[PDB]
Amino acid sequence: RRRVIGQRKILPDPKFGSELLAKFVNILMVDGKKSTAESIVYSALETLAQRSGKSELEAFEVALENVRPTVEVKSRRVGGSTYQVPVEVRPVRRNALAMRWIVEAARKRGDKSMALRLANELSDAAENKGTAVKKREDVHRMAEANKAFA
Amino acid sequence: RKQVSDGVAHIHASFNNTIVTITDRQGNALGWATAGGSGFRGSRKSTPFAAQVAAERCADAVKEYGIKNLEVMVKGPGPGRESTIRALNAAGFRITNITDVTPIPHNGCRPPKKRRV
Amino acid sequence: IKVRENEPFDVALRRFKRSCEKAGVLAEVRRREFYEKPTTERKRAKASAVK
Amino acid sequence: EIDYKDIATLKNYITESGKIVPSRITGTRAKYQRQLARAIKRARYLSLLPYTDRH
RNA sequence: CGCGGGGUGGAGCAGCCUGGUAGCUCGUCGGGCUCAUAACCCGAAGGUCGUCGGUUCAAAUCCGGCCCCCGCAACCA
RNA sequence: ACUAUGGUUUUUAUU
RNA sequence: AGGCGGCCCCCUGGACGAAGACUGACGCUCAGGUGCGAAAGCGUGGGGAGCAAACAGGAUUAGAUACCCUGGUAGUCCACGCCGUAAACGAUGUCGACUUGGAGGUUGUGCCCUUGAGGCGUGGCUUCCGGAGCUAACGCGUUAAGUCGACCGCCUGGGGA
Repeated sequence: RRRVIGQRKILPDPKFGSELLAKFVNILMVDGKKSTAESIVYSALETLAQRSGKSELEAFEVALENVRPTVEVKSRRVGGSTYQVPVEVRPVRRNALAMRWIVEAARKRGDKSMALRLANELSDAAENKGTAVKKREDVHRMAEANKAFA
Repeated sequence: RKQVSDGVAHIHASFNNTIVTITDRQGNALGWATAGGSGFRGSRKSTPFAAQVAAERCADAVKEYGIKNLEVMVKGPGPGRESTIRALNAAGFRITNITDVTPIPHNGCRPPKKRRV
Repeated sequence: IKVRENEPFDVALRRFKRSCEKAGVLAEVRRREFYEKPTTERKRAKASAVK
Repeated sequence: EIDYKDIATLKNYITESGKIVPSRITGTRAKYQRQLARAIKRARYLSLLPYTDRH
């Protein structure tokens, strides 16, 4: 209804130097075990450099650019509303969704060794085949085949 | 086929549809489209976008005939009568003149609104 | 033709609140009107927006 | 009593779209408005004024 | 006793005055999406080009056999 | 106005 | 009354006005009797574009002999005849004298040789509110459902009809 709660933010952590590295105590953190996620922060990115070593200025230049959100879909009910309404996402989502919105196999058959897992997800977001492709690339055709209203 | 690069566009607009035909000024047809045949039914063909897809679909019938600079002949009361032209300009075409050529019947047949209740 | 003024617009006009896209419409009948509510505009006619 | 063979003043009571200026914007009462309308229909048959704005 | 159009995933049909793209699409099977079924929208499964030859690495696109279909007692002496 | 549609429930203490 | 709107012409009713003139109470009321019809129906002869009772086909749904939707005859108009019935409704039978006010339109007639989409006195047409009165309540309110008079055609709780 009338809720207008202040927006959450995170500060860059001086041990890792950036805001993009400051969220790996939450992204792939479980059961409230926050220091158990701290155990593998930034050393997972050195393990990513074991699979493609190109330094920190290129560490996320496709591993986020290939997978970031661009559109928000679903309908809006205004009479005969059997269509979808596409809108372009705001810059506050530029680093979001792509490391949270799919667990379809990770909670079903696991997702390989945990200390190697972020080095696998940052490599799989740069390999872009099989898993997590349909949920991303379906809105690159839906927004061209169902766009006659807004 | 060789490019002919001249023609006249015949546009008709109703309360729920928008129709486009391209002719040479001899009176001879070279392409057609409608906001319905653009792949829309119900009131989806009434949209300002279905009137754009009709313009780009009639332009797909003359793309090898090379027509891009033309004059328009307009019929009917439908609001798509301008929504198809403001979009045709954004599709890369040049418009020289627009003439409203809608007829005015001296009654004859009763107006199809009926009701009579 | 349209507005007879400079530039090709010709743009949409709204003359009423809570009437268009959302929360409408015709909050001025049964019986309402009202003669004083739009001040001097109601001293010229009762029809202006569609006639 | 209002002529249809002259149009030099009759032209004031119609738009560039051929519509007749409404009775409460002419403010001339019915005897004038009804005879002005008869003069417009006759001046149109006499080719002095056009009908509608369509080609 | 003899002829030429057709034969192309289960059906229908283009492909063919360039010799290779396997296609249009109906059905079948499964998901988005509306009040809901279908339309819509995103997709999946399955081809001995009738069947063998000529010329060939190569023939749906040209031909020749063999077979089946075709308005029809193919002639039955 | 802002999707075109969806039928039945025994008479009954009886306030 | 029903009803009346392309435009022009032949024949012409109804309404209303000013001044001068006339008849001689001839004035009001009204089943049958005499005329008048919207629409469809109907005899005879035409016509067919549009639309559509009838008739189908496709869909909708649990069903759909209906709604929706694509078609479609008669009917529409016209000439001569028949059919008197309608929310023919501002549901208030017809005629008549009279009672506060505030306002919106239509149209004669004399005058000024006229700030005008003019104006005033007087005649006719046509309307809105509302005072007093009237009503079970809506509502009627000078074109009253008031004050009631002079008459006429109807009425008598519902099932049946």
